[PDB]
Amino acid sequence: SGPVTILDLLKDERSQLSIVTFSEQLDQILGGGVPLTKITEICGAPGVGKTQLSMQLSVDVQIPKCFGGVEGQAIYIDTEGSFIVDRVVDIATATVQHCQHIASIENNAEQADSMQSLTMESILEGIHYFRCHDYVQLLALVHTLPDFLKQHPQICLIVVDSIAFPFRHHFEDYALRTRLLNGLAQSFIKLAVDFKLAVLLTNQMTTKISSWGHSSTIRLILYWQEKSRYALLYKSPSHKQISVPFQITTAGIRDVC
Ligand SMILES: Nc1ncnc2c1ncn2[C@@H]1O[C@H](COP(=O)(O)OP(=O)(O)O)[C@@H](O)[C@H]1O
Ligand SMILES: [Mg+2]
Repeated sequence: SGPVTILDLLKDERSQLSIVTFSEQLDQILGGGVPLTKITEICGAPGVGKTQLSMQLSVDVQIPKCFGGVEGQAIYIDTEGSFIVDRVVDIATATVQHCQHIASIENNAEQADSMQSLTMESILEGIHYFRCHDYVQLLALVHTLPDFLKQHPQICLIVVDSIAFPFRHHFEDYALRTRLLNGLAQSFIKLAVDFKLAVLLTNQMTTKISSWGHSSTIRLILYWQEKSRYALLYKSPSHKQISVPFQITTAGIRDVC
């Protein structure tokens, strides 16, 4: 066996893991969380929490190994604007607090070493943000990612928030529209596999009232029912459609309890 580098061995180990949501209920229906090497899709109407969950995932991928995490970094591709930097602060801060609790309680002198470096700021530093304003910019950026990711093997998650927004307009040539959309999917599948990371795509079209999606291994639909929030597992390897409750808090995505 070999030659492999120790870096190759670390990436194969990560390959196996999932990125927690901070909702025990979301984690259960996802199989432990958002899986690496796969594309996961979050659908729902405006205000359901696509971006909140995206941001929660971008923070969570950075949780250290000694707290059960992936300990990777994130790319966040924003195609819509109206990004609130202060939300990522709130979320990051609560994830730091949560690990500080485990390190102090149930005591390990290497969790105290990680706490040295796991701050709200180090979490914001580990998220690489790009703004795209149209589909052509988005296509050009994705073409550029193999390079970015060679320079940044820390990257374990790529968010595109949202995939649908730059395709919401009429194309004259419809055959071109699907070509381009089937190509992005294949580009995303390729990255997830060759760079051993999760691709997380946000989408408006599929709501709890509603071709593409074939490439997504998991599709979650986030919606409202009465006065609470729910996530439906709409597509998964098990093929069983379970809805679980969740809430959004200043800390981020949490269980209802
Ligand atoms: N600090 C906060 N505490 C609790 N809920 C929040 C907070 N900030 C935003 N929200 C909730 O998050 C929602 C916005 O979710 P967002 O992820 O932007 O939706 P979208 O699916 O359109 O991306 C708002 O409806 C509000 O209900
Ligand atoms: Mg949003």
